[PDB]
Amino acid sequence: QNPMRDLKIEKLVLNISVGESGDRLTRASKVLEQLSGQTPVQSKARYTVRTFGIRRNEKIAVHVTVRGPKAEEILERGLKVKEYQLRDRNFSATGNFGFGIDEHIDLGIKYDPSIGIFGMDFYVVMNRPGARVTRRKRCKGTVGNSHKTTKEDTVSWFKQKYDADVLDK
Amino acid sequence: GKSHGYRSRTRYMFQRDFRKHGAVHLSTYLKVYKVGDIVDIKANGSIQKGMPHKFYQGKTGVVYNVTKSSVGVIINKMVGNRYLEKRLNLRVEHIKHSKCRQEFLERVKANAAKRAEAKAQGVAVQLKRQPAQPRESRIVSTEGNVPQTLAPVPYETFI
Amino acid sequence: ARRPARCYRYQKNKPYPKSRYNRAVPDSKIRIYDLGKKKATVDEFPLCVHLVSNELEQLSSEALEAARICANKYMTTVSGRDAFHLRVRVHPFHVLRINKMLSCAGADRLQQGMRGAWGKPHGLAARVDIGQIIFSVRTKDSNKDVVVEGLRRARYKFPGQQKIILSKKWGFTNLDRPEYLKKREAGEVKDDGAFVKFLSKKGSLENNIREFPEYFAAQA
Amino acid sequence: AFQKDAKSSAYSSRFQTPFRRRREGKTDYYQRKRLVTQHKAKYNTPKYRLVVRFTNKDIICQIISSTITGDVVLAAAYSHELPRYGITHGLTNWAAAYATGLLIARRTLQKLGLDETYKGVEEVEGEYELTEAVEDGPRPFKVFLDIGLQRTTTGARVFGALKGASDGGLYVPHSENRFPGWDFETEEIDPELLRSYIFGGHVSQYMEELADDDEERFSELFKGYLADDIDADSLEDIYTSAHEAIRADPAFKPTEKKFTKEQYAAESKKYRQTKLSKEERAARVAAKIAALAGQQ
RNA sequence: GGUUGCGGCCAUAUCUACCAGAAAGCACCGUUUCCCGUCCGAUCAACUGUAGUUAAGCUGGUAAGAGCCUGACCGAGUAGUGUAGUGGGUGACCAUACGCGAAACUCAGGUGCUGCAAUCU
RNA sequence: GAGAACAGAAAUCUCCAGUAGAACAAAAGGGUAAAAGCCCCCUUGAUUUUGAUUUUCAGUGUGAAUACAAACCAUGAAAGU
RNA sequence: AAGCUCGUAUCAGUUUUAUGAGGUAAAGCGAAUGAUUAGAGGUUCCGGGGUCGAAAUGACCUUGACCUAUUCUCAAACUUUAAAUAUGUAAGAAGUCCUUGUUACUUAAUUGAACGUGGACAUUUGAAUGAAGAGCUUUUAGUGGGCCAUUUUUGGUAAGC
RNA sequence: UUCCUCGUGGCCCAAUGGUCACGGCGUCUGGCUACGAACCAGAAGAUUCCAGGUUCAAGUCCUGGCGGGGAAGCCA
Repeated sequence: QNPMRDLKIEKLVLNISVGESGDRLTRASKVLEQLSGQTPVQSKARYTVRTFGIRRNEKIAVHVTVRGPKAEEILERGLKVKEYQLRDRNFSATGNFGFGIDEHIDLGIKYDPSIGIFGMDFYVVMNRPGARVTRRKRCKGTVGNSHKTTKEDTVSWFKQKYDADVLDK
Repeated sequence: GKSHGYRSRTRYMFQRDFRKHGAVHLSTYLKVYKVGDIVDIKANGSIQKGMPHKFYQGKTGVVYNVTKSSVGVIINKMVGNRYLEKRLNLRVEHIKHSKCRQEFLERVKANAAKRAEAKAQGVAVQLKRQPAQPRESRIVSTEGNVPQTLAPVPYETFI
Repeated sequence: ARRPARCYRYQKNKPYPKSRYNRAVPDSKIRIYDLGKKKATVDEFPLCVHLVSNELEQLSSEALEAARICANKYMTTVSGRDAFHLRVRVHPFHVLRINKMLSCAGADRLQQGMRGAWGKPHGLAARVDIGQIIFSVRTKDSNKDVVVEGLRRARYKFPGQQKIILSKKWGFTNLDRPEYLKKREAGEVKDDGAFVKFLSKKGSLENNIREFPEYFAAQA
Repeated sequence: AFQKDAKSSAYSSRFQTPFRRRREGKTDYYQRKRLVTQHKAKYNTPKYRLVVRFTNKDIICQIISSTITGDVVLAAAYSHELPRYGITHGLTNWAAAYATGLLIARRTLQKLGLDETYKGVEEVEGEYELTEAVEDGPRPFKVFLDIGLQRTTTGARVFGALKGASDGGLYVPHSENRFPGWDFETEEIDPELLRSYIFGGHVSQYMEELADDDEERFSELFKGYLADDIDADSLEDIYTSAHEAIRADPAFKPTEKKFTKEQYAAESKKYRQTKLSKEERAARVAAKIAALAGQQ
């Protein structure tokens, strides 16, 4: 009973939350640019804390979205790092997952000492076909419960490909 | 110390009729107002332009002018020992026709029809409105509906 | 300090409660409103004796506390702590004011008399109507003569006239005594903490059964 | 599948529903008011709007006025009717939008009586121009574009239909800054590019480009053209002949209905579900109480 | 009768959980040369009805469903109120006379109707 | 609420719910959800002329506001504002 | 006070019929905002304190909030609801209907809007009761310290306040 | 009772709304001294009287309470 109730990768978000702005953040932008092939986007701070040393609208972090074959490619080459081993958490109740890595030279990227070393947060968000019903302008609707993405279904999918597992409880 | 502004004492007046907020329906805007037409004034708090003063809430006037978005209404306001003629310029969101006049005009058509019918079939029009008259001599019947006798009841607390 | 209660007996002013406009009020003397075997199933105590006002007036927090204490002590002395559930079915929310003129020698250090006479909070009072229930008890049917005397002794600590009526209906609930017995035998009742939940004919049948397995079960 | 949500009785009690068309997601009443509200000093002059809508596999252009009872249609034109003018394939494209605009224009103008005058552009070269008013004669029919919830972008087929209606004879007020060929850095329209977008220049150019870049695609797409013996350069002639036929006779011959209304209704009622009654509900409840807790 | 576009009244139309949907139409769906817009062809834009599906949306049905609507000698002629008295009462307040008259509670029923145009085994 | 390395009660990213429980310079009240709010684009109608009307009211003044007229402009595909 | 124009016109400190508006009293708060009494059941890795534990998204108790269903009592500056009294308009001759003219306004349009010609409908001519006349103008005096009673109501313990 | 003012490390005192806060004394450590003071070097010590709100940020800005001090209380 899966003609079109199949589970595909909606998108993969690569996030790098540098604590503050400057050449560090330009180097992170170069990282994500040379990684994906897209131009990243620099995200600002909402409010001020000072225990972290940030103030409003300081351009604190960067991120980029990837969709399709490029996304699954980046996923597998960055999940070989995690050894195809993930937790039973790291999986949301909405059928999405994610994992953080350090030292992104683990993914086939040469050092380029002008750039340095940066960690990353991968977050993969899923959807069945027919997600346009929520994201479109006209006749914007909601998705049926039979069609929703679940932790269980996402886990079964993540097992039935990559031949991976759900270690750590 | 005191406060006597335009929208003073207008909390509940221009409050917005529970579960009927926002987005006034368009029959409001498609209605048609000719000169010499009777209109009741009922403000809308969602439309702040063209409002009436609170005095004219619930008042009823006659149209004297019609414009792009508004109509002009003649009201009569009591000031001392005279009535003064007041001319408001109100947007149509704050306005609606009078079913009273609509009913009177229906009654006019009916009176004309009855008069023509009586001219055709026999005079004795008799087409005024009389008040509720006293009721004539009826005869009830018992027929199973026997009189059920009642009595007062004593004091009980049931607390 | 604390001028008498004849100055504040009657409902002369509108209700003036503690709010964002009237802050800075004192705290009520009465804080305990339910005492006795409060953790008692409804089947333990069928009787009930209400203390009911016949006058429209105000009652001080002070008087409510005094009456509570007198009643409770008579109960605990005669029948024990676990023979009654006294409930105070009226709450002091109405704030009473003083203007507080000077009494030492108010000739020159005047307070300007009735100028700026709006008063500061003096105390609290409960606003009471005719027929309004005060001081319910819910005992067993064998402690009637004890609770009636307790309430009669409490009745001296209130102004007005406060009569004592012997109620029906398992008196912290509604539902007259035979009707409650019909429901209790037909299994239309679940015992919540100190009070009952009833079976209706409106809800979803799944949860109605999973809350009331008994009602139409052929076993019972 | 999540019961932490739990819309409570209070929420449901003081929830205000939007208008039905807003719940659906089909009408912006802000736009509707500011498009339908008429100058009250005209008193019954209907404000005519050209509603252009794009489903998948169909364009819908219809002329509409408003009333307290409901909107009222003066004329309508659909793209599934273009086959009688000689357009079988690509009938949701920019060119079919142009043709549908021309069709609804000439259809209205015919049934209204103005078609002899205000014949619009019969020498289409993609030039910005509005239907001027004939002195010593009536004024042109005025009608305002209702897009709806569609986004305004330059190069779009709502504006193709608008261009077609304006060239067909209706006075459709518009600027030229959302047609294709609008140079952005310097504000000037490109009529040769616009004429290509009318006569399928971008479609035919893509076909030619796939005829030497990749033919597998060209085969899976564009299959109807290969079936119907169509190459790239026939497309301009096709659309030109179609425009000429539309200007010749737009009078809307409808279809034959082939097992008509009552047959249709019976066939539909065969599969539609009737509701229930109170006796049936009580019976269902009785059975459910005898089943669930009865345990046989 | 179903569906689409545009609507009127704006929950008898919403919400929660399940079950069906023939034909047609919507819809999801396929692609990125051009117009166009994005961190991203997801949205928006354009091109194909071609590669496929009714899974979802949508439509309807069910639920001693929540909510909403209607009605009633259900509460209740109750509370409250206009008018009256050299009426009762220390008073607080109360009754009576001539009138008007609720809300909650209870019970029962219902759960979108409809206009213009077009199309459909 | 559920999730993602450093990252924790609060940093940035993703999803679900969310009739407003937020924001709209400032009192309080009203009003507002494909908005009147947040972001972006373009702008100066915060222009000109001189009258009428509403409020306060003596039916005077001032202030404030309303709806039109003749122009000139902005914005928008446009209706319109 | 002077009068003027007219002689049932149109009016009225009133009702009725129709149609509006209102947010006080009452009522409600197992309905939003707030205040508020008491128990019941769940919830934590995601509060703290104890027993067993070298530790363990380790086993069990204590209180803490949080959630669900219930329960008692309230609101001048809260409210779904919502009176009585009081209040607006109308009840037609300056009316209704039919034909058709003027325009620089308006319309896609001799379509509308406004004003008209001509014609038809009168003595139940369009509810009640009354009308010691109706309408209009001029000029001028004194007054511009108020007080009491019923009822509504603010301050104040209250007051012949 | 009205008004004015102040509340800061054990003590005294200051602060631009812009670093979980300057000085001086006391305390502590070490060193000079046979020893203690004095001196030389260095350290620790703060929930800015309490409760709220404004602002990105309050010691500071706004309201109330608590304590200390001061002025006022006249005509008869």
